[PDB]
Amino acid sequence: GRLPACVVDCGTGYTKLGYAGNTEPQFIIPSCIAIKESAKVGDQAQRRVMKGVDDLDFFIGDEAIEKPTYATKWPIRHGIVEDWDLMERFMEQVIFKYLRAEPEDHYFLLTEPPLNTPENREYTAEIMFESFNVPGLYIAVQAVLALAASWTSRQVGERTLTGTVIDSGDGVTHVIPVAEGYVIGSCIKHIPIAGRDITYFIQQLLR
Amino acid sequence: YLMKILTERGYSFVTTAEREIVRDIKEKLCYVALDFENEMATAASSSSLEKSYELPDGQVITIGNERFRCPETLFQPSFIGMESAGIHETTYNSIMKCDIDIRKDLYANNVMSGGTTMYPGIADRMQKEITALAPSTMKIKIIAPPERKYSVWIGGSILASLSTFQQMWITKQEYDEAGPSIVHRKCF
Ligand SMILES: Nc1ncnc2c1ncn2[C@@H]1O[C@H](COP(=O)(O)OP(=O)(O)O)[C@@H](O)[C@H]1O
Ligand SMILES: [Mg+2]
Repeated sequence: GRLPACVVDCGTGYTKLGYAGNTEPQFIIPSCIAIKESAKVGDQAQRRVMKGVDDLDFFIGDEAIEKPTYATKWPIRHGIVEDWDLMERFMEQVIFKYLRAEPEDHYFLLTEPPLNTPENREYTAEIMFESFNVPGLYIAVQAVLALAASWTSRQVGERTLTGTVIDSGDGVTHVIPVAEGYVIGSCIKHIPIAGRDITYFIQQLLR
Repeated sequence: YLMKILTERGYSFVTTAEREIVRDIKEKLCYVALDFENEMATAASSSSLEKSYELPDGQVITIGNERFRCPETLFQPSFIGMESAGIHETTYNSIMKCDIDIRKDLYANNVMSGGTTMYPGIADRMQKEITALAPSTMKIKIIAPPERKYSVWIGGSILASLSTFQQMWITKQEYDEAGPSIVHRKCF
């Protein structure tokens, strides 16, 4: 009766959520996060410093859109993140409220864009090991996960490791080939245009 | 009001071009009076106060009491019929509504700006009125920089040059997301 680990696919757009050993991602919510910020002017020497318990007085998810007194502030921007405190707040909120998983007795796998710099991964892993005290961690590119999921298209029993994946994203779509399990490192290119700027152009023309 | 009084003198101005002409006339030949009654009495002896201005057509207009009459409307809004108080009274009320301790600091520092406060002697009249209204036990100082016309622009430039303000701006990602109700929340 070993406990299942936890599966999370963070990103700029709708963040997928759910548990392992299951055939449907139970929770699919945006990255929108609320905060009790307002209009101070001293905002570059005390970003927030919320007095008392007001620091955690913020919602998350689809319920966070319909709160018209705070600020909807997306933490992610095509992989790279400016301030990761909002990311930590979102992670704690999800793990506790939605997943309800104790980090000390669970394994977390995280996904990041291939262009993510080493510093961000190092510091997020440090944050996890320090605060959540997760026994185990693992981060890998999302291309191989897509290749594994592609087997369901037809003839799952027929092993087919070779191929290539061009994945989409809210702010990034990448190209990654697979050669019998081993990918090519130098044959990877990052595309900045994605499914968000398209909507920007749509609205700009429509206005 | 200056147009209305210039009518009482004998000179008529209605259209907008003469509005600009009267604006220039006020900008060039207007000043405030320390004492209204004394100035009126000296005007009764009108032999040293009248001044002449040259119109574009060449006509010459002589202006007497109107030089120190229109500015007094600021201290006497009843002239135009407005049921309000003068700038001195409003500033006194505003300072009184503040906390007692900060009243001393507010009295010690009184910055003024704008294009309507360049009339010579305005600072002296304001100081006299405030000291008369305020208790006569402290010191009231009026600061009148000679470049108050562009003070707002200079302050805006300095604020923009500030390093800390480089992040307080409002970007377009912001607006891509919601009707500009965002101007208020923030950016204020
Ligand atoms: N059926 C669809 N038609 C058009 N665009 C879609 C559709 N489904 C998703 N999208 C777009 O793809 C984006 C989400 O792709 P996704 O990769 O899941 O975001 P992320 O990079 O965080 O994983 C959305 O911004 C959305 O605009
Ligand atoms: Mg993605």
